[PDB]
Amino acid sequence: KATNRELSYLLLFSLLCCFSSSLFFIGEPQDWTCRLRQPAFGISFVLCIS
Amino acid sequence: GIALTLFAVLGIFLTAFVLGVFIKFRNTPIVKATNRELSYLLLFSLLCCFSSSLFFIGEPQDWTCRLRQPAFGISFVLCISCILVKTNRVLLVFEAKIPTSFHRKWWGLNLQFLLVFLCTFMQIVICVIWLYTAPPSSYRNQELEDEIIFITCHEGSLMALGFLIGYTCLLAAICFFFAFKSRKLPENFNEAKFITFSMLIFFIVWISFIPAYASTYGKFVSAVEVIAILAASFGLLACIFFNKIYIILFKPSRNTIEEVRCSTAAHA
Amino acid sequence: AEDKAAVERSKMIDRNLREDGEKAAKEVKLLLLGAGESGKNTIVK
Amino acid sequence: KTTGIVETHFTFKDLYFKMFDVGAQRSERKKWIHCFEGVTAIIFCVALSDYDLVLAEDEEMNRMHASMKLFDSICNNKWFTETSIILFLNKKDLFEEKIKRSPLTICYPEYTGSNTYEEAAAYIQCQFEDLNRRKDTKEIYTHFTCSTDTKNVQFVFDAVTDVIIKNNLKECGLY
Amino acid sequence: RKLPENFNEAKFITFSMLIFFIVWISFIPAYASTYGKFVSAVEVIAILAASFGLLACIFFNKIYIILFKPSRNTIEEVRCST
Ligand SMILES: CCCCCCCC/C=C\CCCCCCCC(=O)OC[C@@H](COP(=O)(O)OCC[N+](C)(C)C)OC(=O)CCCCCCC/C=C/CCCCCCCC
Ligand SMILES: CCCCCCCC/C=C\CCCCCCCC(=O)O[C@H](COC(=O)CCCCCCC/C=C/CCCCCCCC)COP(=O)(O)OCC[N+](C)(C)C
Ligand SMILES: CC(C)CCC[C@@H](C)[C@H]1CC[C@H]2[C@@H]3CC=C4C[C@@H](O)CC[C@]4(C)[C@H]3CC[C@]12C
Ligand SMILES: N[C@@H](Cc1c[nH]c2ccccc12)C(=O)O
Repeated sequence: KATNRELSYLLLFSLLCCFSSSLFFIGEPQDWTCRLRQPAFGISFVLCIS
Repeated sequence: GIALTLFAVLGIFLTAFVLGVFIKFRNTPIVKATNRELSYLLLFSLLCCFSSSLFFIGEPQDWTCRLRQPAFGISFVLCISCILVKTNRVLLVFEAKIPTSFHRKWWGLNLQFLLVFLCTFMQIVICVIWLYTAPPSSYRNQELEDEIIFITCHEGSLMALGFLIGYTCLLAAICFFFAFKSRKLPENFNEAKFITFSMLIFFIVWISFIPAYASTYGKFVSAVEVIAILAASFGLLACIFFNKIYIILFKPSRNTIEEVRCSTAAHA
Repeated sequence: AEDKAAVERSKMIDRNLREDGEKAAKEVKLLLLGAGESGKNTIVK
Repeated sequence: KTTGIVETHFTFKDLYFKMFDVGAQRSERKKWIHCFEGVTAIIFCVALSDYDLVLAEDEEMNRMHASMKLFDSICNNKWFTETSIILFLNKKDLFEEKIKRSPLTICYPEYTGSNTYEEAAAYIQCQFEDLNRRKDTKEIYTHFTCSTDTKNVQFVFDAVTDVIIKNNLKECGLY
Repeated sequence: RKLPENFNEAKFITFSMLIFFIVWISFIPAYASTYGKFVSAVEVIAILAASFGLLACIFFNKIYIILFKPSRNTIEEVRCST
């Protein structure tokens, strides 16, 4: 409770998204995959650092 | 290659400069708090490590393919062993609150050099055994590109190369545990925030260059190796020395006995 | 004969001398100075 | 029964201490002063209440000046070059009581300032600690005695531990 | 970094950001050198290293004080306030 109890939850969720984003790179490249690789990582990481 | 040669020369110059400062201010309490003899040995090993990267540039003759790796391996193992022995001895001195001890000969100055030698003997014996049995040699590959010929060296042993890397990585790992144990030492005797960072710099550069070694072939592999070696050496040098060199040359008021007495007293 | 007895006695003396010295080496020695009526008594108590 | 050196023994936190009291010798100090070389620390006691007491009973000698002279003689001996001194300024209650009746200016021509315990203690201490000149090798620890609690033993224990640690570091050559 | 408030949080965040910078400068040379199927891998290693860094530096210590380690020792508000 000394730390902010909501920013911590948001940061943990963002870190989970950042971890899960790397799974899309492994795998045979497809049109929808390559369009969704970079933006997911970028958004998740910016959400964490912010 | 000119850029790499210039960077190696600059690294040698900066390595010499630090040694020149330590010799001019040997009596000062700050310089004496750090093990001076082990510092000189570490600096000499660092000079050797920086100079060992010049064997990767030029036409790969047979007399170079045998000295490209072992020189760097031994040079880096020397630095790691020096750091390890330098930290374990300060810990032994501080823990001995007891008036008397049996570890009097254990902290003796001569024993330190013997321990540094023991930690490099294993690297020396794998190298000699590797060179005697299956030495490296130069070969020309025309298969990769039908039109161009490449000149490279084939090691002849891949198990031997693996053992050197494994031993070096194992020693780097122990440098973490001894760094961790030393966090509670007083100021002027505590260095735990630089050893870990230097080890982490080394691990990240080498782990990052795994894809390239496995896929790329040609002149690029040697450039990657040179860059990795140079970056690791520079990181180790900077983290270990540039803080103390700055306190000694700039802000010289700290290099006084009263400061070190006040520092050691904080322990009690 | 007599040499053997002397050697045994010397070795028994030497062993006792070594251990007692090691035991003493583990003590801290302090000298208590002070002109009289300086409160030495209070510290001793 | 016997006179001479008196030995007291005690154990504090697994450390065995030995204390020798030499106040009963009443002879030339130089002859027996080279026998005590090799001790770890020297415990020294001074009473603050002697500032306004002519304990000596000689107009020329005031007890404070005599204590300062003895401390100067002991500290700068050739033998005790590397032995630390644990200085105990004692009797801070009566001294604090009498400061306002007779200020500290009686002992020293220089003014201590404020005629109160903190300032007076600082002036007497600084004047005692400035007597030493081998500042490179030896140091002085000062504690104002507290009767009720056990601060007296703990201070000695910590000082001895610090002296031992600094002695080992110097021998390794690090310090 | 000097401030000791909240379990040395400033020191921890500073240490975490340095790892990020080191990881990404090392990425550029590796990317240009790799060609083929392994061009994709040089991206996953970097992402994983950075993510593992930030999370561990910021949370490992508080988790120990909270659970699987002494509780009621420095848990008190007194410790968090200072
Ligand atoms: C590009 C691909 C690379 C992949 C690898 C990257 C992974 C991410 C890296 C790390 C995660 C953890 C980061 C560790 C940072 C340590 C923080 C630090 O620096 O704090 C310094 C000191 C304490 O601070 P102080 O002394 O100044 O004050 C204390 C004074 N007092 C005691 C009075 C209060 O903390 C200490 O003790 C230091 C204790 C040692 C820290 C252990 C870290 C071990 C990391 C190993 C990585 C190995 C790679 C794995 C290979 C597998 C590949 C498949
Ligand atoms: C501690 C770390 C120590 C390391 C030192 C770090 C500083 C090094 C500085 C410069 C490195 C040398 C310059 C390389 C030029 C030659 C490239 C080459 O030659 O590529 C040649 C052609 O160009 C290229 O394709 C493109 C050039 C590469 C651009 C890099 C793109 C990624 C970007 C990072 C930019 C963002 C910056 C943000 C700052 C981050 C810091 C925290 C062919 O090459 P290829 O056919 O063999 O493979 C090619 C494999 N493909 C195609 C996958 C590259
Ligand atoms: C297992 C490794 C590879 C990943 C986990 C990293 C852990 C072990 C490392 C990273 C940062 C380190 C912390 C860095 C700083 C401190 C403050 C110090 O006063 C106590 C140790 C402590 C709390 C360290 C404990 C160990 C630690 C948390
Ligand atoms: N070619 C080696 C480079 C190297 C030489 N000596 C080393 C010592 C330690 C680690 C790596 C090396 C490698 O596979 O990385």
